[PDB]
Amino acid sequence: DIRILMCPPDHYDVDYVINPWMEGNIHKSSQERAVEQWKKLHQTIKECAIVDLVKPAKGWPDMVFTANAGLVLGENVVLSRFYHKERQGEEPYFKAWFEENGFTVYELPQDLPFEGAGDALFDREGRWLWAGYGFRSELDSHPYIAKWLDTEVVSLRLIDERFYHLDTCFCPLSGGYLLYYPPAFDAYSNRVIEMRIPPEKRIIVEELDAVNFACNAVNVNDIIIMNLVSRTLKEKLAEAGFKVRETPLTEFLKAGGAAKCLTLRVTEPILPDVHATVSIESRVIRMEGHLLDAGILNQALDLVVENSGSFRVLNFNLGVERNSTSSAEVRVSAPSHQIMEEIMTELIDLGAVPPPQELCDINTETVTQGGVAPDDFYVSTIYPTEVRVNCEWVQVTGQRMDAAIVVTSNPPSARCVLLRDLQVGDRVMVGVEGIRTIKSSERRVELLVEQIAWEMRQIRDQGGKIVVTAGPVVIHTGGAQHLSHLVREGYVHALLGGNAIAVHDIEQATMGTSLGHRHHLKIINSVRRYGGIRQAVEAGFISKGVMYECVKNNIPYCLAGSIRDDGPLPDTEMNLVRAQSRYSELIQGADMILMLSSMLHSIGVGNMTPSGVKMVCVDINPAVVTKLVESVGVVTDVGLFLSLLVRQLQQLTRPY
Amino acid sequence: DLQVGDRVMVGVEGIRTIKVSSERRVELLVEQIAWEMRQIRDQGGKIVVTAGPVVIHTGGAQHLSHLVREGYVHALLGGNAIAVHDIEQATMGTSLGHRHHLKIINS
Repeated sequence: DIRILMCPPDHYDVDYVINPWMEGNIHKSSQERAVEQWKKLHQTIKECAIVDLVKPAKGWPDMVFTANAGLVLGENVVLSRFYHKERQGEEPYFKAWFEENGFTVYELPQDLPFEGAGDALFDREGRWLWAGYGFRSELDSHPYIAKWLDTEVVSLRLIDERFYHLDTCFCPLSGGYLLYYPPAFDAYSNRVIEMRIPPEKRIIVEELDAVNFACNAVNVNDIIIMNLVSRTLKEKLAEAGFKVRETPLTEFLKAGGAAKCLTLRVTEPILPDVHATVSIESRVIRMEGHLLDAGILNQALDLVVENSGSFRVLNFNLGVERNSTSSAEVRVSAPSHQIMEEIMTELIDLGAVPPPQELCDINTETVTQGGVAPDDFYVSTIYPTEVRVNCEWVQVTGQRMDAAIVVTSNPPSARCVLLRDLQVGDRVMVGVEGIRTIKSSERRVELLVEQIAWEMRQIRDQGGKIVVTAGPVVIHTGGAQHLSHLVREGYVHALLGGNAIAVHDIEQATMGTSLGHRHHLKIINSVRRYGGIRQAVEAGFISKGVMYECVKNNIPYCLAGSIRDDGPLPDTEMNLVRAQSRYSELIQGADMILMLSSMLHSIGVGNMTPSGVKMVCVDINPAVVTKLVESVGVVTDVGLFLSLLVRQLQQLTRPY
Repeated sequence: DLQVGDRVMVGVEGIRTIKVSSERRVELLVEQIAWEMRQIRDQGGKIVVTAGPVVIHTGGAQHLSHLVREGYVHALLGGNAIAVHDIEQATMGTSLGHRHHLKIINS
């Protein structure tokens, strides 16, 4: 006994803009064709199951889509709470029928939307219930369902506005089969779908099938009725024990709905073994970041949703004055236990768990494999972080992004450590609990140059670290003299570069011409003969240039090797672990980093730098200027940048 | 177009408003745009196309021609250049040296 509930198009029209299928189809449906198609489908489904009808109401044309009435399981129905107001008025008529037919009707909070069997489809075996969220259904409603229906709820995120309902891209079929369209779900939901359904049991549809609502199909044991099938789709369906019976429903598509949308199965099977649990995790967080202006909450909520989570802003308190920051508490939910981990790590950069009870200390794990952190280890960010050790806050030392946080217990410290450096028995932070943080080329470059020059003079006068990362482009663009001048006047306290910039600087210094390729080897050979850059300067072969000024004024430099190196200068470090160590050494205590046209180097040095340092990244690309107010990017030629910088620094340090 | 004696709204009072990618991502954007176009075409919707000679230079004459043929284009906004280049590609199978242009124009 399979019973299906339907509703005739006695008052069917199109008057909404509820979904992308309706835009442009207002009052553009002929009820004659609609009635003919509804009668055809009603008879076809009557051939396979018992079809109960409900009387429609005038003023509610979208009542024909009975799948949105609610989800029914074993005399229990969760009445729908529609997202838009245009279909909330039909909820009473549906509730009336459900109560009139002996169902234990449950209603969801008025603020918590759920659109029924259109967004909740049971697996045909009855083991669990797929439930979709994202457009019309809320993730925060999925635990309620599980609690009220005593079944498991597996959550799926819809990402395409065309398929805003689960039953438009998802159809559990008998035999444990799943007919679905993967592009309608995010990466995590597809991973879940594959985890639960074996590959032999998945019927993926091509895009052409999906756009004609192939997945919006009703299946009684072996027969499957749908709107329209591909020869390929029909043949693959025939490969399984299912026999396709097609019927036209084009008139209803003008309101975004097919055969499954016009039906609701009231005889749903109940398994006793499953009883009632759902995987969703929920947490409350508070954000005290003063950025109430400037939009901190918007990035928080976009991160939550884009990472397959949901949110509801609970309390918003605005201050009494421009001095009192506005702060708020937010509930964040996630379909997977540790998708919450990703959301929470991304959030940690701005706010911490609420004070009264949600504050835990940090969890750590011991290192069993040499140089391998245990999985789920917390990944450090650029921003300064504090860890809760022995109920006390410990500042993390050597803050770096893409590292592990290693904690020492008897002296309670926490430091950033690379994966390779991890020694056995080290305690690495794990999870997210207990961590907190604290706070078209450019036309008129010369304004940025004025700001940068003043900042450089300020940080130089007080003794502050300035590091310059250089590439051969500095030489190619006529910037040798300007960078050398910067080195003379104490504006360069460390130099990070490679083989190429050194050989080009020395070539322009000796022979005047930089960048036909033979001069490179002549210069490299000479410098190798002297045994290094310092020796070649002290002998008198290198009289001018950036490297000359670095050796003369005793400025430390590090030349990292490259696979492109045509000849290693004796100084060029060809072991890159040593080079990375030396880079971190020379970067330490820096206040500004001038990055001059080494893209490969600039990303690595930034990966080595903490957030507090101001990063000046100059290039014409201009996409390599996209580094992200604590960092400045400039879109010009690096030689021009250096010339303007030296001029402005003169106008600043030359009142003589 | 202002005619003498017209009463023109002034100030701010009383006015209110009821109001290079990889080919992989390009094909997704194209899927979305194509679906929107099919929807607008299947109703009495108007699609207007503004074209430049770049349509011809990149081998797109045939595709735009197909769009016009299959009823997806209800108006064309362009200039002299796109027309002369389209007609040149139709007549001689090439486009853009300058000589062939004028002969076409003269014809």
